[PDB]
Amino acid sequence: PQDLSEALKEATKEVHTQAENAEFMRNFQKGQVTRDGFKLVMASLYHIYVALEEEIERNKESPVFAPVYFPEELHRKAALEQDLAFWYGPRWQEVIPYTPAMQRYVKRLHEVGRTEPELLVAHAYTRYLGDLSGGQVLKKIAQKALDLPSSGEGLAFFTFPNIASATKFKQLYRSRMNSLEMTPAVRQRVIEEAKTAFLLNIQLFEELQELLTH
Ligand code: HEM
Ligand SMILES: O=C(Cn1ccnc1)[C@]12C[C@H]3C[C@H](C[C@H](C3)C1)C2
Repeated sequence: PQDLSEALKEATKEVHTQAENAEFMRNFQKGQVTRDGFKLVMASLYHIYVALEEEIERNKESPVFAPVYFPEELHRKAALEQDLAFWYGPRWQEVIPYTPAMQRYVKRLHEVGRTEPELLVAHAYTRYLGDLSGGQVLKKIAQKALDLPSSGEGLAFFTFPNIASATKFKQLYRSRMNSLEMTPAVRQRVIEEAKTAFLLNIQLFEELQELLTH
């Protein structure tokens, strides 16, 4: 529809369905993730969020992004650093995997942030609004699958401490997406970039599934 938030949701419905059908996601939802698989996911998220959040910081003052700049509410890099120190130990930064599908996603994030920051909102939407949607249900499926020690670390990623109500925040973020001023041409490019963002996630999950069969 007219609102960017509605147009994004409509335009990405098909690719979101593709994501729901992905082998890795079917497995994840059914509690079939192993510690190895979960670690790969966390490492992937770290690389992705490092790049996204670097680009957000670069562009935070620009009219094409400032309205959707919510650093305290949304930032995930620090939580992922905490979790990776648990999952991979003190040398995590040296030992975490960085695979081609992770690299392709990072590469696109930097291209967008450096050369077409007007499309960064498509990437922030796809990452943050999705990741905020797996409330306690996704954390618990993982928690049951992983059988973690009682050491109070490893799942920080699944809690956004600065957002009390996901619905409340999501409605605000949608409004801010809708506040963005763009030409019809740019709006179309933003929609296409959200599809690209979903496709980069789908390709990532396909690669991770392939790595886990070896
Ligand atoms: C396990 C597979 C998945 C399931 C079962 C699932 C399910 C859902 C559900 C039920 C919502 C609620 C929509 C809302 O009210 O906001 C949602 C939102 C969302 N999902 Fe997923 N999802 C999956 C994978 C993905 C993936 C891989 C992405 C890519 C980043 C993604 C991106 C999003 C986004 C951006 C939203 C917010 C939509 C909006 O409100 O505009 N999802 N998802
Ligand atoms: O499905 C999600 C987030 N999510 C929830 C609803 N739509 C997207 C992920 C986010 C993040 C942690 C786990 C595995 C993978 C990467 C996908 C659940």
